[PDB]
Amino acid sequence: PSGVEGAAFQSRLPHDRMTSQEAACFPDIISGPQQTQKVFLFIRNRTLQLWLDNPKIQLTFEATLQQLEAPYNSDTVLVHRVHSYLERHGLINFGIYKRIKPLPTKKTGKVIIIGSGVSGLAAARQLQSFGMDVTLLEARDRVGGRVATFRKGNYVADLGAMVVTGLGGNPMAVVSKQVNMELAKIKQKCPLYEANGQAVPKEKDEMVEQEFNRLLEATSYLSHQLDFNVLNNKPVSLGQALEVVIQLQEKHVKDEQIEHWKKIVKTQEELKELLNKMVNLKEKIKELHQQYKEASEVKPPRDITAEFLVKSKHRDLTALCKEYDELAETQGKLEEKLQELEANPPSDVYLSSRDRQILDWHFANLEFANATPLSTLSLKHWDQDDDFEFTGSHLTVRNGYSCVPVALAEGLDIKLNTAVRQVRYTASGCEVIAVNTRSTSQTFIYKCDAVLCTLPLGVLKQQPPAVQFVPPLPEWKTSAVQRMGFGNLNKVVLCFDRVFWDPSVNLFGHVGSTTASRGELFLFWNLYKAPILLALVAGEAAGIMENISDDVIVGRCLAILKGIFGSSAVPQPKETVVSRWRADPWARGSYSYVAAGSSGNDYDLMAQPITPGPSIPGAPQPIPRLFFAGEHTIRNYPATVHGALLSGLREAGRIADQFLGAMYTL
Amino acid sequence: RKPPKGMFLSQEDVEAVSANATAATTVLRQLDMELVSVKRQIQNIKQTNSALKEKLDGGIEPYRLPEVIQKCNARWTTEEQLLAVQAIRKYGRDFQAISDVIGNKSVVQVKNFFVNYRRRFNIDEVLQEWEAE
Amino acid sequence: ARTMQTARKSTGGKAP
Ligand SMILES: Cc1cc2nc3c(=O)[nH]c(=O)nc-3n(C[C@H](O)[C@H](O)[C@H](O)COP(=O)(O)OP(=O)(O)OC[C@H]3O[C@@H](n4cnc5c(N)ncnc54)[C@H](O)[C@@H]3O)c2cc1C
Repeated sequence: PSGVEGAAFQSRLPHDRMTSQEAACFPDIISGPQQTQKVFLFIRNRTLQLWLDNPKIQLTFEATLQQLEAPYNSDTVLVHRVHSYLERHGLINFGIYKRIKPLPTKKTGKVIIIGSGVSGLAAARQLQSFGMDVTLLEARDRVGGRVATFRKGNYVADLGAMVVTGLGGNPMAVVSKQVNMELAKIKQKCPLYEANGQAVPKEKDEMVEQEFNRLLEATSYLSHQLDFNVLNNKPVSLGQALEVVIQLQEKHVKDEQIEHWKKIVKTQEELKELLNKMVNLKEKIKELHQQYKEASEVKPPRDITAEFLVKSKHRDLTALCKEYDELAETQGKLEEKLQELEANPPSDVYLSSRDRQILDWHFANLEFANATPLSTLSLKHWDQDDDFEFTGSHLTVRNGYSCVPVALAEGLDIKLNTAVRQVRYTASGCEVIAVNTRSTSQTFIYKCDAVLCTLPLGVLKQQPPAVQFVPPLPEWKTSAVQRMGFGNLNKVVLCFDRVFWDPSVNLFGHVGSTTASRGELFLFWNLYKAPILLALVAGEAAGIMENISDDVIVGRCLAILKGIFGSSAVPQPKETVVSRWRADPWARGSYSYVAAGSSGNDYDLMAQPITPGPSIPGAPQPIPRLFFAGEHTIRNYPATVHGALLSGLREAGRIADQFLGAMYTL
Repeated sequence: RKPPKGMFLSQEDVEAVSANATAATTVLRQLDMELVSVKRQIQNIKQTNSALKEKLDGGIEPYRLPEVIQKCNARWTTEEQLLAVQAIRKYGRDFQAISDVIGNKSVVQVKNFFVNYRRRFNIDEVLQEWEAE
Repeated sequence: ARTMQTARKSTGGKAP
């Protein structure tokens, strides 16, 4: 899509429609005449394009109006209202730009932000841009949170986020033009390699992949069409649903075997009845022929009754010989109507052991994409975000994803090594108490108008709590925290002296032996400039490999690789790293999934701020004081960098609207 | 509106594989057994019929009589007339047979005869006795 | 989420 309609799409908005967010601010326009809406819409899109065309520099309300034309550049309160809404919600001038109008010398409102994950950083940058006094508290000794980039010598490999999932309407698209990230495209090609160490052949490969996607569509049909969504009071998982489909496929394989072998019997049994008939005819014949012989003994000449006798018996013998000819005829049709069916059995099994194994690898691919046992994902909703896929080739950040949070961190007040312990929010303000992770008795307190909590969901999840809210978060929020899923996935990084794999290929499966190990080192990546291979540990395996040492892991890795490229083509790895996200106390996992009995709507509850009770009773309703951003809070873009980055933008907008007010709604 | 093609997912079946924990493995055995039960039955009749096949060995070859080829004639030698009367006793109205027996008369002459000699050969009587059997 | 999937992207149960 291109022009001003490209921009609308590249900023994730309908180019010819006003969004529910716009209605909110422009209810004059959207409840008014069509004509104006289109003017509005244009102004919007136009502006978007401008910022998009050049995101290394700030887009001012002047610069905008300059480059508009009549009739559009005619109403300036409109233009202004639009430009300001855009800027407010981070649709323009987000990320890293040269400012023209240097910063508001004195600040307004004060905000503490928990965590310098990307959601964190993105929100800070906004708030600071909006003239606010912003400080972030990171427990770790680096920014970037779950964007971890391993660096040593020339080796570079993310144990965290690693891929940009297409630039097609991706905020990261913008960020990438603003920051020296080096984006290589990932080539889609992916050979699998069963346990033995030898490729699966195109034949199988394709027939199984196709059956897998066939089995997905299926589950979906159970969900929406058949409404199969509760099972003895428990929400139905995707895992379960897949089984129920697989069974019903195994069953029909048998129902078919049964009926085809039942045609055989119903037939082979006419044959019986006919063979019988026929054997009783050879009987009456044999004996009739006897009789006619006896009657041709009576040598001529002979009285007529005796002559009649021969003739009679003759006709009778011929009659019966017609008949047995007609039956030998029949016998002949059925006799081949059996070498018929017996030649076309139906299919023998539903799927073989070699099949069900490759099919597993396809389930590992799901578990990796949802960082969880499919036994846990919601049937109705696991994929509830699919409509918002980006377009274009997925990509890697050849100089390491960290390069981004770090970029975003510049200009910012970030207290590193500071572990929030308590959030205290009240009608008149908030204080956050944090310790120093080095010497923990050493205490800190921050007073602020507002707190933005970007705590990872696994953190928010700790029993017993690692962070205490004072007062306790209302039950609607904590239930959302329980209901939601926060999964796990790990990475193994392999550094070598030399490339010993297919240089022109970026990924390649390893099919496991069991259902149980389906995710164990199931997938490898040749992504980087240096000789580095990287392998996923996913599904059930993820959780259990954390309990195993690095060597015993790197072993199984080398094992598999030898297995695939030959025992002596695979050298001892110079450097090795192994992620353990569930263990990591500042993650307690890797990213969220919609768990069974959750919906996408829970993500919405994650984002709803908290408004304290009043101090003095009978005093009016307070401002909201506790806000949340982060991958677990963005229904439309869960579990991802852009998703987070986007929630950061979102809260910063909402908080600024709250404490600096919004001049654009008038 | 429908599953993907050749996937089979009726309401009815769904319920019967869910009803309990191994209601899945139950039904998949009833079938595995049904199948073996039929599979042996197959060999049983395959065995029964192989035995009946061997009893028809040689076919009906030592029982076939070559062909009487003879020119259909018009006049009724007393011989032929008598063959007739007796065929009638034995065949009733099976004109085809009566014609086959008499050797050289069309299925119609045979019919004609019936009206022609009706009185002389008490064909009324003869035919009523064919019915007494 | 499906959207995470880079390698052999699941197709099934999707609105293409
Ligand atoms: C293995 C893996 C691979 C991934 N790959 C991709 C990918 O390829 N593409 C993609 O788009 N996304 C990917 N992601 C998902 C993505 O990384 C996350 O959604 C995103 O990075 C989260 O940012 P966030 O700001 O919401 O949370 P986080 O980055 O976790 O930020 C939370 C911050 O809080 C800090 N913290 C926690 N508790 C406290 C406390 N008590 N006091 C102070 N600070 C605290 C943490 O250290 C951290 O800095 C991947 C994630 C993992 C685990």
